[PDB]
Amino acid sequence: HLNKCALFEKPRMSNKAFIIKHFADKVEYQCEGFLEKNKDTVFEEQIKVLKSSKFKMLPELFQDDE
Amino acid sequence: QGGSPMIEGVDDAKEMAHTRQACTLLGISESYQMGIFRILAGILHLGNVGFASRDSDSCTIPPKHEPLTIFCDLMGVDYEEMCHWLCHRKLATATETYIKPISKLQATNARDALAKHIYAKLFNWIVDHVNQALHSAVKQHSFI
Repeated sequence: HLNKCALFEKPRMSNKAFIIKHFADKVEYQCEGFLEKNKDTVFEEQIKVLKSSKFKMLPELFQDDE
Repeated sequence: QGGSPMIEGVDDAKEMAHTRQACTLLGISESYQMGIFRILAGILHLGNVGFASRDSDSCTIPPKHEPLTIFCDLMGVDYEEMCHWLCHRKLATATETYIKPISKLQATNARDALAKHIYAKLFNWIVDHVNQALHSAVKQHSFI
């Protein structure tokens, strides 16, 4: 960011947060949950194993139609 | 977790009455509802799984863990395979694929992610069934 625009603000007191300015309102977001929610650890091999689960509808739930 | 399981002025049994009535009206048979309830019960029972960590990197679910057995029975799936894959993970490198046990906290996070993904898939499946119920063979000139 490097203070490119007033839309982004740097909170001095906390280095684990960032203040984003919107035309509607400016609000500060905490950084703790962003990485935790964004990253979901799923393996393709685990996807295959779950497809191999004995539930007769579970592969149907995991089925992709394309 | 919330500490307030009941909602003031809200009866859950009548809400099941409305839910079943609506699903039957839109064409969903009671078998699909019963399977959804089985999945919900399985997720609820899986939420009670306790993990014994051998060390930081490796952990194994305690043997003959009743919550996991009940989860597998409600899912109609094998117990040992689910136990192995909830205590270990398959890591595929650039040339080799091996099996390595997971961290206990990471095991709990993976179980939570599995429950969330199953719930989301069930929700999407219900949505798709509602769609096919609501889909019109006649072409839509427009829509709102």
